[PDB]
Amino acid sequence: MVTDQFGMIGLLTFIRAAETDPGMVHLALGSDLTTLGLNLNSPENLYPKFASPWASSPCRPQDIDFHVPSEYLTNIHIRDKLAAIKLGRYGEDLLFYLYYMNGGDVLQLLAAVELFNRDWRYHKEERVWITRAPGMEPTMKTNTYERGTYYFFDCLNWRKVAKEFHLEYDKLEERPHLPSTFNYNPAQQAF
Amino acid sequence: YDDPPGLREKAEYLLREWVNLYHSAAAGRDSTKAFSAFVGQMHQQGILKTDDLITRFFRLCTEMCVEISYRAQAEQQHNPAANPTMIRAKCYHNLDAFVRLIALLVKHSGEATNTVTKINLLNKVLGIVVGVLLQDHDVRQSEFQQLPYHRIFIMLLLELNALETINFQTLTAFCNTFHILRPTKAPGFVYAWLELISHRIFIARMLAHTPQQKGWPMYAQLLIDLFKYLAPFLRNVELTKPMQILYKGTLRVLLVLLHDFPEFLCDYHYGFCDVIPPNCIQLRNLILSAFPRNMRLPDPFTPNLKVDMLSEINIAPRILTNFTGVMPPQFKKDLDSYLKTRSPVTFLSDLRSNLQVSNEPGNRYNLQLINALVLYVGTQAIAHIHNKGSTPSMSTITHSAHMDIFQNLAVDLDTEGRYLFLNAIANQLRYPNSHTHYFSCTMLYLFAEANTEAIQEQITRVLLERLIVNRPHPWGLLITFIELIKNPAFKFWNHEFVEEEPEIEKLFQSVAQCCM
Amino acid sequence: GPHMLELTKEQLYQQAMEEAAWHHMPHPSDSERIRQYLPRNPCPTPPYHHQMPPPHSDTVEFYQRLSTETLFFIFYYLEGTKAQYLAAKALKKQSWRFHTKYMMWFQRHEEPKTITDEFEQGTYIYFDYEKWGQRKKEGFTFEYRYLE
Repeated sequence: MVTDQFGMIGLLTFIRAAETDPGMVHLALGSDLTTLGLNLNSPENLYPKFASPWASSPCRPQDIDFHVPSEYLTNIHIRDKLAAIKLGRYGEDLLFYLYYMNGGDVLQLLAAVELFNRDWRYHKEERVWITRAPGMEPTMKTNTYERGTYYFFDCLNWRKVAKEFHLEYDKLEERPHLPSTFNYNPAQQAF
Repeated sequence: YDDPPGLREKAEYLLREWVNLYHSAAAGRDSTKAFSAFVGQMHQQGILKTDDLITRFFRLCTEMCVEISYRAQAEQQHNPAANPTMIRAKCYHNLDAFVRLIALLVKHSGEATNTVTKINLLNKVLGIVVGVLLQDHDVRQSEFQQLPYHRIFIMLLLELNALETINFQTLTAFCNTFHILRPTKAPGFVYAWLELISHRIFIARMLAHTPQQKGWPMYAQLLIDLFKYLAPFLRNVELTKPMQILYKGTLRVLLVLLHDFPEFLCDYHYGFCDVIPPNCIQLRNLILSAFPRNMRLPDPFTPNLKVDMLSEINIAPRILTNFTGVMPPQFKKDLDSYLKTRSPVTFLSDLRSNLQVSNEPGNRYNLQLINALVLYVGTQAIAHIHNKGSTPSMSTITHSAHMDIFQNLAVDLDTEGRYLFLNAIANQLRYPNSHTHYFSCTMLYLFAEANTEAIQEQITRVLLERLIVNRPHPWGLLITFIELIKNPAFKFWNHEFVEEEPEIEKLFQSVAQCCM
Repeated sequence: GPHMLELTKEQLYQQAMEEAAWHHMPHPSDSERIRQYLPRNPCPTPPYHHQMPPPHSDTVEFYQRLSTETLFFIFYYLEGTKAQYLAAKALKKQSWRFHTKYMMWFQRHEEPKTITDEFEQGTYIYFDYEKWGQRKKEGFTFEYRYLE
């Protein structure tokens, strides 16, 4: 038999070491590469939207620099007169755009806050923004839930949908937690 | 350094101004209105007088943007109230203008004269930046800051990118610089470096948009520089958090190459395999899973799959890494003499010693020579079988000088030798091709003809190691394992081994679910 | 003894330099042009929230679905990007026309009173980037000189 590191014994010794290993890389077992935020099932190339080796999401259109026709470079001439960004002024379509586009930015959260303010709630399981439909008060508001007519935002068809459902405050999210520390690089904590 | 007096103050003024001219509305977007006026200013101030002066100016300009970055990062820590986004913006403001100046100078010299002066000037500026980089890196050390160089290099690359033949001369310039800044040379620049070689525009131009695939061997060099860098860390089991971030980063890059450019990984697999340590199962499995796009691989799990009938079993894969070179000229001559004559018979006896380039107690074996020997013997065997008028079979591969080497190595080597040797065979068990078939039979024969339990345990180990890890798993490797577990030689081995050590049975149980 | 000592002094040095580099990793924004209004501020977001944008949001068909206000927000506070280009395209398709001089999007409220080769004159609705709102302008003269 093989007492050594190059035998079968040597193999389960490495596997059972991953139990006690707090490190994110176990060169013996590997890792689920589907969970690295790349669409390995994509029928389209990944490289055109390849963010960086540390990013868990592809390039958004706001990330891609584009040589826009000269005329569109407004900011240099209108900087002073141009209004400042105040999410309270903007409509719900804008807040929903800002929300659905800034996955992992203070902007998703700042938008989620302005949405939360306007009474919209986030279903943690159904993964949708819900709010009270005009004039329809829930049938039985109780200790753990409420049931009635609700307006919810459909991000695939980009519209508010009246869908009648039962919602448990447990499955509903509280006031968005705004990260206080400004010096955060998600590239540093990437596994 | 040897700078004429007042030159630094003169340069730092000229740049400080260009930084102000660059952001101005009058410049012209591309900054051409501001630049013509700025070239003249550079002539009257005499910074363009001699080649040495143009050189010193470019170095001084680079040195200023680096100070502006250290000064920015200082008022970041020495005042936590100051906004990091605002601090980063101060660096870019200065760096972007310096980039536009370089890009406009290189572009102007290319217009006024030719593509050779343009290119020579491009290389001159990169050479100067690399120079500033390595000095800073070596002096500042643990305080070294990658942001100025990283912003300079990518912005310049993007500024220059947008004929095709003319663009190859520019990619080459960037490739040379990236190779000069490989992490064994600039380790403190490694994250910015990986962000550069893997940039979506760099990958695109290098692998997809360069014609006749001339960019492929250069890109492969950069990947080998990365693997060469990681190898001692990977080899030594434990990896630091910073190292895990770089490792997963490498995984993302490779996963993109495997998806978008499978033929690329396919063609340079031997090259990459020679530099990746044998313990990096998943990393190596990514390269060994790469296969040509439009090729249907039969499902390895299809019941009653006769592999001996797939028309691909007679086609050799492409190998763009000339493996034969690693061999000392006398060794290759002695090997060729044995393969065609079965003489000297002392060649087998001396073979283990020859594969033991142990000048160090830590190296023990010459792993590159182990791989080339295996692939060479198999390729020569595939040739000798076909020339004799046959297809490599479980019956044609045996009782030849080729199998004498493999059966010798299998017995004569120690458990480390054997592990390294079988890994060399296993690295050829990939997509359906003549090498996959040849080395599948070889491995299956070696197990079935083994007179020692150790030889059997080690083959099971290399195959099982490679299938117990997460996906991807090479076609050939799955086929080999499925074939082995059917052999009565294995059933007998498994019965006696699983009775002595039972936790081993859970390993085999993993393979059913885990596999492709 | 200590297994890290199996690394060479140079590899120990390389590890040190990489480890330091980690303390100041490159930021997503080091590799892209300056964002004057919506710079990158990566932060930890709960996994139940959408960590990525909706499928095929990168198309002009998606931007056409957005409100005009969302599109003018993209046009002004997201300048020089693909997003801004998609917003301009969607607005053009939605029959808006950008004035090169006033740097504002105008739409015909009704068919113009006059069309010559130098100008177009009539009633228009425009978006005011200063007051952040849609505004009408009767008897406006859109000089073709400021229209692509």
